[PDB]
Parts: sequence; structure tokens; C-alpha cells
Amino acid sequence: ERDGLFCARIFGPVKDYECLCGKYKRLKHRGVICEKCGVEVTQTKVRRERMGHIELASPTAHIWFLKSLPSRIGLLLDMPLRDIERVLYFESYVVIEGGMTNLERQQILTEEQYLDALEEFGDEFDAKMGAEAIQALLKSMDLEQECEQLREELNETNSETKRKKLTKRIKLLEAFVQSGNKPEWMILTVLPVLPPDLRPLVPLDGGRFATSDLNDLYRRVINRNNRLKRLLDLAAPDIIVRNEKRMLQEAVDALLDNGRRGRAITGSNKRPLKSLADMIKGKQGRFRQNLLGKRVDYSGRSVITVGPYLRLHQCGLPKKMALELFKPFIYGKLELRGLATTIKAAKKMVEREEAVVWDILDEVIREHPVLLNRAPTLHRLGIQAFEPVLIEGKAIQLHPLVCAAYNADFDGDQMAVHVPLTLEAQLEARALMMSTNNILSPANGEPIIVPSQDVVLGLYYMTRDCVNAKGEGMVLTGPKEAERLYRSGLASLHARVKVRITEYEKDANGELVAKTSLKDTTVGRAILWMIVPKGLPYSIVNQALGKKAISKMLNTCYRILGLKPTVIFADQIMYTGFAYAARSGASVGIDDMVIPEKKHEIISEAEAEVAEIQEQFQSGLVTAGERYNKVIDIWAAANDRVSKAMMDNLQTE
Amino acid sequence: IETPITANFREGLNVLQYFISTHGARKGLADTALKTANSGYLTRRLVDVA
Amino acid sequence: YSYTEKKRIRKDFGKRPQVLDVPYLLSIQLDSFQKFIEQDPEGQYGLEAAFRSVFPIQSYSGNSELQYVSYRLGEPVFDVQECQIRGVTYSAPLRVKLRLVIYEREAPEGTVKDIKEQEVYMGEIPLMTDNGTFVINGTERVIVSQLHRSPGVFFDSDKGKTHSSGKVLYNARIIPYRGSWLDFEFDPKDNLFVRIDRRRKLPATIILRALNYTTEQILDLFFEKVIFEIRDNKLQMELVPERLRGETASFDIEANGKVYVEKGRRITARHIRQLEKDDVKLIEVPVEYIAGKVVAKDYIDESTGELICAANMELSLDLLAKLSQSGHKRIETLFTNDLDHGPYISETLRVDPTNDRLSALVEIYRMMRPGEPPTREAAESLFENLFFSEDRYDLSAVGRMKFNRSLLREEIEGSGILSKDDIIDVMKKLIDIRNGKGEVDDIDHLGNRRIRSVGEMAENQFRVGLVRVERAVKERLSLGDLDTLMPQDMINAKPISAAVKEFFGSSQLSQFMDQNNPLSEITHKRRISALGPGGLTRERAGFEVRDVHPTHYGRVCPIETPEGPNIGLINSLSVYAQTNEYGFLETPYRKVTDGVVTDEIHYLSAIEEGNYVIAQANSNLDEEGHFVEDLVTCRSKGESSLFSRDQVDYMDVSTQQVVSVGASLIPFLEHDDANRALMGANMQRQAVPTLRADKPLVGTGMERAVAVDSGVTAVAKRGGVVQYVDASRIVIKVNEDEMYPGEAGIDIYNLTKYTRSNQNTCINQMPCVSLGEPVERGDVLADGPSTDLGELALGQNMRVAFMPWNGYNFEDSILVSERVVQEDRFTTIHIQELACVSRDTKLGPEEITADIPNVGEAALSKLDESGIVYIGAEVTGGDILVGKVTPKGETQLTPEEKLLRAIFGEKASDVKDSSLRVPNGVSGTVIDVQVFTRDGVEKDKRALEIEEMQLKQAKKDLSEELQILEAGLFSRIRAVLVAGGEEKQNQLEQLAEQYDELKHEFEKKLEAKRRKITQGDDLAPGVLKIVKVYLAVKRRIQPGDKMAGRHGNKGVISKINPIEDMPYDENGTPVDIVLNPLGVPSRMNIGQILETHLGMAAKGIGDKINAMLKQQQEVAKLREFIQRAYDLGADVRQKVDLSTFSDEEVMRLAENLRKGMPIATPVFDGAKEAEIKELLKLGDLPTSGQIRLYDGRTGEQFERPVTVGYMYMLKLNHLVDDKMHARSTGSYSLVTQQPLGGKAQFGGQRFGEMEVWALEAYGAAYTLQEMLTVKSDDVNGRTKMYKNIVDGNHQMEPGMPESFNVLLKEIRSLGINIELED
Ligand SMILES: [Mg+2]
Ligand SMILES: [Zn+2]
Repeated sequence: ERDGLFCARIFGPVKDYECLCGKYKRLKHRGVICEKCGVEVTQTKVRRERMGHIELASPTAHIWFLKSLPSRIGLLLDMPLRDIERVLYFESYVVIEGGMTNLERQQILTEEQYLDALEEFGDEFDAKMGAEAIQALLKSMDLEQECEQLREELNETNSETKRKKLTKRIKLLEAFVQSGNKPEWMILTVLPVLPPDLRPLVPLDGGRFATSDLNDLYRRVINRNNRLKRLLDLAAPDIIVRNEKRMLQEAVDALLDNGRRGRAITGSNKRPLKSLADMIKGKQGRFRQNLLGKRVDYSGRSVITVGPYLRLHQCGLPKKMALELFKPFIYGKLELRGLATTIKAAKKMVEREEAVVWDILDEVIREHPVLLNRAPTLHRLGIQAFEPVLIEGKAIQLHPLVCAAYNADFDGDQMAVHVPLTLEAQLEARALMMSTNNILSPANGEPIIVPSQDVVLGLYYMTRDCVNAKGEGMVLTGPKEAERLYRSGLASLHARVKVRITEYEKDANGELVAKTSLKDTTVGRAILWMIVPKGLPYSIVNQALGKKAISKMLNTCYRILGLKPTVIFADQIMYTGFAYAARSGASVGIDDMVIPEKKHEIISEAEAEVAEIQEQFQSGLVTAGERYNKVIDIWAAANDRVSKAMMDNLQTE
Repeated sequence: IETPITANFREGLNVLQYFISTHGARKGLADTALKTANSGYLTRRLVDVA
Repeated sequence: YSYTEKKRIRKDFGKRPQVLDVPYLLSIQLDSFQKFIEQDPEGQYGLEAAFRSVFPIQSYSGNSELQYVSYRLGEPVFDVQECQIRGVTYSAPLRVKLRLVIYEREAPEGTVKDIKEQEVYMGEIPLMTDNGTFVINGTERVIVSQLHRSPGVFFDSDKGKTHSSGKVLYNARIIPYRGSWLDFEFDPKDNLFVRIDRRRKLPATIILRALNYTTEQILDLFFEKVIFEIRDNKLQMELVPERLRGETASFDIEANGKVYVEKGRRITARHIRQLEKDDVKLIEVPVEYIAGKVVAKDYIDESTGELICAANMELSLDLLAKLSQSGHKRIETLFTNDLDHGPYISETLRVDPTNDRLSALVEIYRMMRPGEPPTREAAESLFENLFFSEDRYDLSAVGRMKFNRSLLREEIEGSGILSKDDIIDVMKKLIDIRNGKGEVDDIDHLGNRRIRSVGEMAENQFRVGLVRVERAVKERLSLGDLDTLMPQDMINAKPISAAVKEFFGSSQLSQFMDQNNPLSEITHKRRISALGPGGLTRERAGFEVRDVHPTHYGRVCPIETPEGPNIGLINSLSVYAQTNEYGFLETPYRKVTDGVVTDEIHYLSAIEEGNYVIAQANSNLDEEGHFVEDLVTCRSKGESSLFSRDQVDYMDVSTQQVVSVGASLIPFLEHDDANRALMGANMQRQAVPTLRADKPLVGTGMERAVAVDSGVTAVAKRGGVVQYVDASRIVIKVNEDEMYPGEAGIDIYNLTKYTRSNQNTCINQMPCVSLGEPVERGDVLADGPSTDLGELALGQNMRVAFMPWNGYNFEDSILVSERVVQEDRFTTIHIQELACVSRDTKLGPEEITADIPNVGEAALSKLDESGIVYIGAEVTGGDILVGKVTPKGETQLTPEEKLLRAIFGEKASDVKDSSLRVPNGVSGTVIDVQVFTRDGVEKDKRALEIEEMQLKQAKKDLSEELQILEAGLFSRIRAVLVAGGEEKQNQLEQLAEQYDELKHEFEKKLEAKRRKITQGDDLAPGVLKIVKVYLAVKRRIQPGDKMAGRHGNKGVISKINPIEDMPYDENGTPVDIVLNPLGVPSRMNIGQILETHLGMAAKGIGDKINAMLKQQQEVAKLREFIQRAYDLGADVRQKVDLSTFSDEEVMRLAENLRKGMPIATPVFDGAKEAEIKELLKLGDLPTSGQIRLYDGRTGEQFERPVTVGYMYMLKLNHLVDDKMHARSTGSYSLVTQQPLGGKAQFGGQRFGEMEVWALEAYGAAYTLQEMLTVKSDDVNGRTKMYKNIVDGNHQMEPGMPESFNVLLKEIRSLGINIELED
């Protein structure tokens, strides 16, 4: 439109370097405007930076500065919010100066009070009705003049209440004056409209440009402004012009901040109305878009899955997903070798998906990690880098040890992935964010990556003992011979025995001291000792190794040995624990959960105790309040007896 | 409650014990869901403080 | 055992016998809508009551009216089959009759000349289907049953933190059905108040003053009188004995020369008893005692002529002297005490500024609607129309019953609108609750919770339409002079049609049918909903109501509720539930009159259940229904305790009364925990329809109930014999039943072969019956999606073995075999939905393909002559389904351009391409193409071919009936005429004429069917032709896809492992699945383990039957083993035997019983541990339930014996094809330079401020900035970063964020200057 909310003259042109009429439509003539039509020439995204204005007929007031919280218009003038709110409308005017007439300098008054006061004096005293009264009082109230009186009044007036109250007002007035912004600019004379491209017209069903919340609110402010602008020229009466001033003030107030007021629409198939406050707020303050960053390029996600074959510093990245993620790097790698003649040819090859393109993917995914990330990021371990392992499948293969850090159960919870471009980010990903480096947790000294379920169960199955088994009493050389007997199935995996083992130790200052002795240890413990890399003692292996003891072994190796050997040792514990679990083949059946034989006897005694307590109530001795405490103690004690009976039976029988 | 849950998960649980036990699952689900909001609210202000 | 069930019977356990059977599950939807849509000759919840409320109306004192007599629901424009495929609303015309009247001026009630015209067209209200669904625009939708607080009084507590000083509240809220909410609440200073429609606070004295009551009458109505006599110039009073209790004695109490109570001690029971026994009503009191108590009534001076003491004011020494000196004997003054009669009304009257009715009415009008000036007309109208009115306010039958029951009134029903006495009674009752007496009412109790439905909701929305048009009719009737063209013109269709259609079209209650599972279909209808219009919101309340209550027991399910934000709000309806006539939910109980338990049932409401005592379901029945145990467990008013035998008034109907249909389908429910039972029930709804529908082995009982009631499987209308069995149609000759008025031949049921559903799932019915098998009434003809042999399937039974396997089955993962995916069992068919419709531009009409320009021969070859894709073709990503050629020409042909157009030859001259293409990612094959060409435009080659296909389909089934109907007349003549072949002359013409009339009826019926295909052209303005292609796609079970059981055990496939590597038993059969043992101890789900052990015994017995069938041991061997396996144990679980040992039925039963004989275990009273052990021992298996499964890859035997069985798995609809996505470069959003949306086009994966802190915790700032600068915003940054990565140089030039530049401009747009300095 010629002078609309979307415009060529006011806002900006449609096409890139072209006029609306179509006279000057070339890059050669890029400075000059149009002669016939009203429109300049520029880029397609010049509308989003450019803006216009709307000349208000009556002086309006701002939405925030009126309300907000402390009321900056009220505290500057020195008056209450209730009187200022009523003064802003058109029901009760405020007096503007005049010490001759018997009235205050900022005194509110009713229409009847104004009529009675005007009859006596009329002239000399003055009192504007609406926001023009606040605009007149704003520029009249001098900051420098009031500051001089406040300084003298503070020293002169010897009092606690007077000095304390005056100090707060003087500091706020001095800071407001010293900044630059005067009181006259709080009330709005001109209203700047927003860029058109930043409030675009979304098409409805059937291709109809429906008006957005911005466009509807700006339309209302223009309609009431054009109404009031003519009414002043027409010379309408005081009631009609005052009513137009209210709706103009309400239209501007609703546009600037739609809240704590009349509120437009309100659940009329489109919520309230996106005001200028609600765009700056949005999703409870502009966090998601600006501060957070929102969605990112070179990103993806898929359903998680088990990955025991993949070691601690890698993950199973999908082949189809990884092709799109490193799409720019395939164009460079193909063109560098000389397969693709140009960018257009390189685009055609990767889209068609030829056999040669798959070999290029592995070439640029060797020393280039992938930042895996879960949705609920509680701590730093919620984001971590891994080496991208190529695998034929859409599901992402997460590591077993890293699962404890994420707290990621594999029951339909998709983890996102990110591709770090450039060198310094890849160096930061490989150094700082790496899983091999990030072993210990930030909150506590204990290890984050540790044995959880399958590794812990298999470790207990291997590292264990019994009363009697096949090949118990038999001495042997070492773990190589002990493994041969256990794997073949002559000697049992868990049995009482004694075998030799050269246990190393770092006793001296920076030196590995040798040692050897025929220590008492089981067949499974002898086979499990091979995972312990040299320096670890024999006392740690010869044990149950259940959760706490297993986790303590990883922490002890980190302090003694270092980061390198513990990273390998923690991996081998997972491989040994996973393999040992398959050998045992445990299974919680129906008959496995064996209840105690004295449950019926304990239940009869507990039930009889309740009848004895109930018998005392009907008799006379026991009371209603004492019955609740007595019955609860018997029931709680019976549960302990039943639990202890099951604990005694199931543990050792 | 007055009458405690006598029967186990291995044995056949009666209707009264299930109708009593359903409150613990419903309330426990609400408290854990509410605790997740409290955890998200707690880590917000602790992060903003430092 | 009837037909269909004779093919396969489940061995049902559970000692509790079903006295009262399971009713029709989808009753609540049908019976409520049946009450709505029905001609009722009385005041009930229906259409007549919706009319009759505002039916007889008249003009503004003009003597002109239009009374409504009755209505008439006409025939549907299209049936359910034709309406669904076309794309329109399924509705019937509402022919509302009327009677215009006009009384004579200056004359009595007598009409001059009335005109009772025909029934007015008031739109088309939507009708309900057979299964219980509404078809809105060719899609099945369901309205959820709303729940909220019922109309009537309700004294709330609001204790604890009322004023943050340990002070409990005392408020009451008179909620109406229609009108403003009458709320009243207390204050911290113990003063009355009121709030009209949840508005700001105000004094309570303004309410009574507005309804014509004085200051003296206000205190007299609320408050004891306490008369104070004046005998011989001295203070006296009528001393009530009961009044002195709970107070210290001020003065010396004496009467007739006898000191009753001394001045010091408190008024005990001994002091009060002396005055009451002696009956002394004349105690001499002091002047100082009257200072505290205020005067009740006014008393002006007679001689002097002035106000001595006003009404409602505190007395004094000076005030009492003036009254006594004037000459006043009587002197009323309020009991007024802190114990019982607290000073609430007296204190409220002082604070209230308005005295008169005009002052109170002006303040009330100004309080509700501030700004505008009050006056005589506005104040009286606003106060009256708020409560005391017929049109605006309405409490209804439910409100008047609830309000009278709360207040303890005599009459059950009465007037709708409130009165001065009812408001005064509510104010007096509210004051009693704040004082002490009368405890508060609970919100969680189901007596207050009114369960509304689609029938009642449709009546309310229809009532809104009548009041809207009523204003137009009242205005138009007064303006019009003569009564002519009145009834058709006045009652407009648009106000009535648009109002009611808005409810079904778009609302919170009315939503799309969750149709990806027959159990999900049936349970969505049987659904209670708290949130919605009328009920409380999510943000409004989040306590008490969410928690389960003790009043439920079979009204709503305690177990079934969706885990998330709405935890406990969206409740599921129970199995044996039923809605009452009033509104509240009911539940059946057997009437136990004295010792003997009677057979007659009774539906007890929520409030009616409290006073009676109800016995449990699990109870040992004696002879003649006697009490076996002495002290049986019987719940009484919430709490549970062992009551007496004779004291039991009621008892439970069935063991599956409390549990819902979805919860009842879970076997071994009692063995699992309520947490996992809740999770397992929700995952049961999301099961995708499988290809090969296998029957469940470990059943329950509700499998056969859900399959028939949901309407997936095609149930038989009338019994008979099958004439012609086929995949397309299944006809059947009735024979026995037949039609009533002669004629007829056979029934017909066209099965839906491969159609799209709501959530992109393949709906496909399949015939189960034989070539000519007998069938009874209420028996399945064709099995629908996710059904088998007239029973619910959901998923498939698979062999499972709980053991760890190299860390693959970790946490919640399954290790499936290659034999599962190879057989195509878990593979499922989907159905996409594409469409192409755009036309009617100013330049010209957009043609439908017709050889598009600038495309190769490969693209054009796949399309036909008309320009549409063929039936059955591999539509890959990029190929054209439906072509297009938009007119964007008229460019003026130059010498160069004219030669180029003629030489090239693209189309008519030159046109822009806007053809439909298959999205880049999805792929499959085309199964069906529908074309909806608008009226006026000529039909293309494809549209006429599809119309001809439907015409020849409509010709075939109608002509198929004619072969039987015409043969009835034809074959009859040859029977009779040969016997007598003078006599046959007159009747000979009648036989030929009746034959031709029946033949003409076929031509008339075929013409109507043939026309309906042609004329049926639904299309909007600016729509010429609308093609809709349906692309079918197959997706197998792969690693990453969701899969779970019924016991709350979710799973995701780690890797599809070959069968050689898998574990195998002694016989060599490889196990299908391998679950994790570690999950079962922590998560209490013992039913999952028990399901495997019974599943092993179920298959073990079935493998014996298959072995007997394979070896062929005749009917003698099979019949003996089948009868023993049916009974198996020894208890009292019905146990239907062989009965007679059938010849054909026994052989057919053994065939379906092979490869897994199913066994049903109920929800509460399921199969025992010892009974399952005997079942395993019967069919060759161990008691422990485990076998030595040797390793596949290794070869050697396992250490421990692994448990093996058949736990029921079902694949959830959460596939990797939909879930997986990646990105790099594409389309960004316009407002802020960021990725637009997420699904398709360009990537998402929102980073958020949470992941920024994780990146900052490490300290890699270069990694963090690249997310929100290089790879997001900044115009120069994106081009530089992409080009640098393309060249292989890397590095980055981030610049400023464009989103930050918008934040400055949004800040600059609201008069706040902000800018980057330097
Ligand atoms: Mg989980
Ligand atoms: Zn121009």
C-alpha cells in the first residue's frame, strides 16, 4: 500500500534492487530513487532494519513507565500511583500550578470538584484533564531546582524520618538528571513502528495474508489516531474527544504492554495479542532464541541403543545421518582428490549416493569427534565428545560406561548429536569434552564411568567362592594355565584353591618393585587378575568385587597408575564382566524368590496381637489414641520379623 | 493405614491391597514429577548466583 | 460355546464366578447421545428440553409469538461409508416445526389469522455412528466425557495459609449450571463478605439490602432475640438457662429470692440445670452487662421525636439512661457469644456503607461493572437478572437437588432460579460453618464430581444457538406489521448450524480418534476428562483432585492414568461402570438381604455407598449363597474392617469391577506393582497393528469383549449360513430370521481392504469364516486389524529367555533373533496421505498436469494420459504423483520469444510448474487415488475411471441381490403353473405386475446410487480439482524400534543377531528374544515372570497337540488329552468340559489349539502358582520352569539353568524412520535467522541455555560460540564458515548475531533508545 503498515515509500521495496512501478530496475542505477513512484532501491533484507513512525494527535503515555513497579512518572513528580492512574484517563483531572487559588500543586479532583472550582475563579488557576496534564507537569518539574532545595532541606531539617525519606528521593532525582533523559520524554509524542519483515504476515488456509497480532494492534493505534486527528479539526465536544483519548491511550498501552489492563481479545481463537513487551518476553524472557542459541547447524538425533563392542572413547554414529552432518566436508574432500570437477558436480554425486562417496566419509571421520548430548542436561557430563564409529543402522550406539553419566535408560529416549567444525573446537572437543579425559565426576571424587549392572553381576559371578567344586585342591603356575582349565570345563569357575601370581607394586620412588608368592585365590579371581595392569595389588582382586569394591578398584588405579592405564583397565573390566555374565546365565524365576516358612506363623501372631490391643479398647484400659500407636508398632515389628525371616532364609541356606 | 499389606507380589494380592497400594504409585509419581521441576528450579538460581 | 468361539476356546482359570456379566463397553457415548437425539414427550435431558427452555417466546409487549410444537430428524444425505470416503460431515436435517400467533389489539387471547407453516431448516446436527463416533469432514472423531464440580452449594475449608497467621477460612460457593457464581467468604477480622462471579471483595450486607430488607430485619433474620424488660425502673431480662453456658458470670444471678449462680464462677451444667428445672424467666441484670451487647431493633422517642438508639449499634451507660428515661419497656439486643452464635452479621452491617435498596443496588452494579454511571433502570435490572431470573440464571434439576440436599430441605425438586429465602438460608448456613457446627465437604468425593458427556454437552451448545437467534426473532417480530413469510425467514439456519458445528469442529473435548489399536479405540471413548471448558485448568489447581480417592471402587480406574503433566486428571472408565440418570457415576452391587446373598443387583451412587456396608469379591460362598466365614472383610464408609456376617447389606458383583478394560487385559495384574501396571497399560495403547495377527497365549477374559464392542471385527447382524465368502465381501442368507414384510434375500458386509487410519496405520479386515459355515447372531464374520479368531491380539507371542548376553540386553534393551525379522511377523504396514489442490487464479485456471513442461521422459512415463500416478508403482523421493501447470504467462510474444515457443513446444504457450512431488526421505508404493472434482468443471479421464469403478462396484452388489429376489417370483411360477397346466387369469397379471414393480425398484435404487457418485462433489470456493494419492509403505522390525510387554517393561532393539549365535535348547529350537534379568528384582513385576512360566506350559501342551496331529492318532487320542487339559486342576473356576464330544468341532478345535494352546488368567483372581506347575507337568515340563540353554557361538552348556517361556511382546508405534534426522544447510526462519521448526525441511535439536552451562563447565569457549554465531546467525558468518569448510581451510569469522540486532530493534520500537557505542 502507498502509506500502509507494509509500504514502498515509508518502509522499503519488494524486489532486490528494483522500484515498485518498474522504471529503475537494474544494478547500474542503484543510488537514485523513483520519479513517478515513491520508492528507493536496495537489498531484499533492507525492510527488516528500516522503520517508520506514527504522529499521535493527543500526547499519550508509555505502558511501562506508568506502571512497571515503582512508577517512574509518579516518583519523579512526587505523587501516588492511584491518583496518577486516574489522572491518565479522563474522569479526574489534576491541577497544574497556581498558588493563588486554594489548591495543591499536584492535586487530583473530580468532575464535580472541577466544575465548582472553575465557577469561583475560572482564570488564573489551570487544570488539564488527560495525559497532557502529566506531560505539562513533567517538563515543568525541574530536576536541578528540586535538587538544590533537597540538599538544603536535608541539612536544615534535623530529624530521622525527614532525612531518611529525603535522601532516597534526592539520589534518584540526581541520577535521573545526570544521565541525560529528561522527564518530558517519558510520555510519548511520537510512536515508532516496528520493521515489517520482523512482524511478517503469515498466510492462512487458501493463501490469504491474515493479519498478525502486531498488525492488528498497529491497525488499532492508526484507526484511533486518524479518528482523533480529524475530531480536533472538526471541533467536537468534550465528551466525544475524551472518549477517543481513552481508546487511543488503551490502544497504545495494549500495543506496548498487554498486561495489567483491559487486555485485547482474550482467548478468541488466538490467545491475547503479541504486544511489544510480549515479543521481548516471549517464552518467559528472551532466553531460548537469543541467550540460549536455539537450533544449531550440523545437528541431528536418533534413538539410543546398546554398544558393548564399541570401546570407551567411541560411539556408533549412523551412516545415513553422518553423511548429511559432514556434507560440506564431502564436497571439499571429493574436489581435493579430483573426483568431482566442481561444486555442481559434487552436489549431484552425494545426492545420488554413489559407491565412491562412502569411502570419502571414512576419510574425514577419523580425527573428527561428535558431541553427543541428552535433553535433560543436569551437569557437564550431559554433553560429551566421542569418535564417530560408522555402523549400518539408524539407532545411535552409546557406550556402556558413559551411560551412568548421562543416566540414559534405553527405553525410547533419543540423544542428540553435533558436528564440531574448525580446528580449535575439535581440539577443545578432543581435549576438554572427551570421555577418556572426563572419567572422574565434577561433583565428587569417585569415578563417573563405572560398572553398573551386567559388568557388576559378571564380576561377582567370576570373583566368588563355594563350599566344594570340581578341581578345588590343585596348585598351578599362573593365569595362562588357570584359564585353560576354567575355559575347557575341568576346573570350576568359582572354587577354593591356591595358585601363584607375580604381583607388582610401586614401593620405591618412581620404580616397579617385583614380587611373587603362592597366595590363596579362586580360579575366577586368577583369570580376572590378567585385567589388572601390573602395579595393582593382589588384595583387590581376591574378593567379592561387588559395586563398591569394583568402583574403588578403578579409583585406586587412577591415583596410583594414571589416566592412560585406568582408561584401558576400566574398558577391560566391562569386556570381562560382560563375557563372564554370559557364562553364568543367571535368571530370576518364580521359585527363585523363596518366601519364608514362618510367614503364616508370624502373620497369626501379628493378627492376634491386634485383637489383644482391640480387646483392651472395648474392655476399658486402652484408649482410641493409644490404639493407633500400639497397633502401628505391632504391624511395623511384624514387617521387620517377616523381612528378617526372608533375609535369613534367602542369604545363607 | 490400619490393615497392612500381608500378601506379597509372589502370592495372589487381593483387591483391597491393590486399591490401597495405588495411592502410593499415584502420589509417588506426582512427587517425583514435582521433584524434577524443583531440581530444574534449584539449578537455575544456583547457576545465576555464581 | 457358540460359533466362532467353537474354533478355539481358552482354558479360563479364576474361582470367582461371573454372576453379572460384562455389559456393552461403549455405552456411555451411545446412551447419552440416545437421550439427546430422541423424541421425548416429557421434561428430560434431550432436544425437547433444549427447545422448551426458550421455545415459547414473545415480542416486547406486542402480542406476537412463535411457539415450537415439535421437531423431526430427517434422513442422512450420505451414509457412513459414502460420507467417510468423500470428505464431509455425517449429519441429518433438523425439521423444526413451529406455530405463529398474533393476538388482537384491545382484545382478549384470541388469534386473528394464524399461519402454521412447514418445518424450518435449522442446519444439520451431526449424528453418531454404530460403533460410537462422529464423522467430521471424513475423519472419525470422539468427544471425551467431561468432569467437573456439580451445580449446588459447597462449603469449602481453605485452611492453613489463609492469612499466614494460623487462621482457617470458612467460605461457600453456590455454583450454578448456567449463570453467575455466588461466592461468599470470611475475613481475618471475622466479618462476612461476598464475591459475584469470582470478582473483587465486598461487604455481605449489600446482598441482603439489594433484595428488599431493612437494617432491623437483617439482624433479626440472621441472629437470638434476648428481650430486656423494664419493671419498676430497673434492668431485667428473660434469662434463658442455655444462654449462660460457655461464659463467665458477671453479676450475681438471682430469681425469686434464691441465688442461682454467684458473680465469679463460670456457668456450669449445675447452674444451667437449676434455672431450666425451676423455669425462671425473670432475672435481675445490671446496666454494665448491656454495654457489650448491641441493640437489635430501632426505638425513636415518642414525646421528644428523635432517634434515641439506631438499629445495629453498641449500647452504653448514657444510651441506656436515655431509653429508660423516655419510657421503653421492651428492648431487644443480640445472644452474641464467642462459642456458638458469633457476631458475624452485626459486624458486617457496620462496615457496609449502603443502607437503602437503591444505594445497595448502585454499589453492586458499580462493583461488577465499574466505569459507567448507575441509575434506576440499570441498578434494578443488573441485580435482578444476575440471580432472580429465568433466561440468564438457571440451576436446573441437578442443582436444585444438590442445593436442597446440602441445606437439608424437604422438597427434592422445585424452582430453577434462586430467591431471597434461599440466599438468606445460604448466608445463615455459611455463618454456622464459620462458627463451629457443620463440617466442611470434600472435593475429592465423587458425589460432588458431576460426570458430563457428549449428549449433555451437545444440548448446552444447541441451547446457545437458540438464545442467539431468539434476539433476532424478537426484534424482527416487533418491526414487521403483518404476519406473512414469518416462520421460514425468522428462524435462520446459520446461527443454529455454526454454533453447534463449532463444538464438533474445534474444541478441547472433541478430538481425533486415537485409532492405531482396537484397545486404544475403545478406551479413548471410555475416558473421563477433568481439563476442558467448564472444568478446572492445569495451572488453576494441582493438588487433592489429582490424587486418587476412596469413593472410586469401580467408577473410574485407580491404575490407568497417563504419566506426565496430567497425572490423575485424565481418568479411565472402569469395566463394569455405568452412568446414572442424574449425572454421577454408578457401580453395581449384589443385594445381600439377610444371610443369603441374593442374585438381584443394584447400582449404588457415590453418596449412597457411604451409609451401607459392602463385602469384598474374594469370599467363600456357602450353600444357598450363605456366609462361610464368621467375620468377613467388609468396607464401610471408606475404611476397611472385618464386619459381621448378618450385618453385610451389599457385596461385589465381580472381581474385575474396580479394574478397567485396559487394566483387565493385563494378565497377572496382582503380581505386578501399581507403578509398572500404570506404565504397562499406557504402552499397551500405543501398539502398532501387526501384519500376521497371532492370538495371545496368556489371555485374561476381556479379549473377546473388546474385539466385538470396539467395532474392528465385522460382527454378524442376523444368524444363518454363508453363501459366498470372499476378501472383498461376505454375504449371508438369513433363512430363519429374514425380513418382516416379505421380500429380501440375504445380508451383506463389505470388508475394508487396506485403508488409511488416523495415526497412519493400515486398517485391513480379513475373512475368518469358511466357504459355507453356519453362523449365529452376535458372531464375528471378518477379523479386523489386530484381531484373531474373534479376539484382541495387539502384538504377538514370542519365545523369551531371561539371561545376559555380552552386554547387549542392558538396562532396557532386547536382543531379537533373525528368525523374527525374516518371517515378517513384527513388520507393519503404514499409509501416507498426500494431496494436490490449487487453482482459480486471475490469469487463468490451473490445469491438472496434462504433460508438464521442462521434465524428462522418465517422469512423464510414470504418469498416465490424464496426468496421475498408476495403481501400484514404486514412488521414490523426487517422482511426480500429481502434475501441475499454473498460468503465469501473457508476456507479449516478441520475434525471438515467438520462435522459441513454437520450436520448443512445452504446452499451450508458457506456464509455471507447481506439481506435487514425493518428499525427499519418505518412499513406498501407491495403493489408491481419490479425485474430488468440483461442480461446473468437466471430469478428467482419471475421475471418470474412478467414478466408473465405484459405479460398477455399486452395480455388482445391487445386481447380486436381484438374482435371489427376482428368482423368488420366477421359480414360484414354474412350481404352481405346471400343476394347473381358465382359473389362472386375473392373478396371472398380478404376478407379472409385481415382478415388474420389483424390477423397477432395482432401476430406481440403482439410479439413486449411480447419481450419488456423480453429484457428490464436495469443494470449497476457488477449488476446481482435488486429487489425493495414498502411498503405502512397509517397515520391518529393526535396531532402535520400540517394543514392550503388558507388565510395564519397555524395550529397544540393540541388534538383529543371526540364529546361529542365539541360545538353543535340547531340541534345537532357537529362542526369539533375550530379556534382561536385572530389571525384574528392582521393578516389582512378578506377573511378567509368571506369564513366561504359564506361557511355557501353554506352548508345551500345544506342541503335544501338534505332535499328536502330525503323527495322526485319530479322534480317540486327541479327545482324551483335550478334556484332561481343559480341567487340569481342581477348584471351582467354572471349567467347561467337552460336554458331548463333537465329531467335526473337536477336530477343528485341535487344529487351532496346535502351535500354542491359549489359557486365560483374570486380572484380580488369576491363575495360582500350584495350578501353573500342574499345567507344566501335564505337557512335559519342569516345575521350576527352566532349561539348560547351550550357547550358540561357543557350543558349550551354560552354568545356571536359564528360565524359558513365551512372554507376550507388542511393538509400540515409535519407529526410527520417524525419529532419526540430520542436517547441514537449508531453509532458515525469516524473523530470526535460526532453523525453522524441526520436522523435515531443515534440522532442529534445540541447544538451549542448559547445554551452554555444560559447555561453559568444561571451559571450551570456541566450541560454545560456534553454536550461536558461526552455525546459526550472522549473514556474513554462514557464507564464510561454509566456504571455509568447503575449501578445507577451516577457521571462522563469527561477527554479530542477527537475532541480537532484532532485540535492539524490538527495544527501539517501544520508545527506548539502545545502540552499540564505538
Ligand atoms: Mg526410563
Ligand atoms: Zn518507479
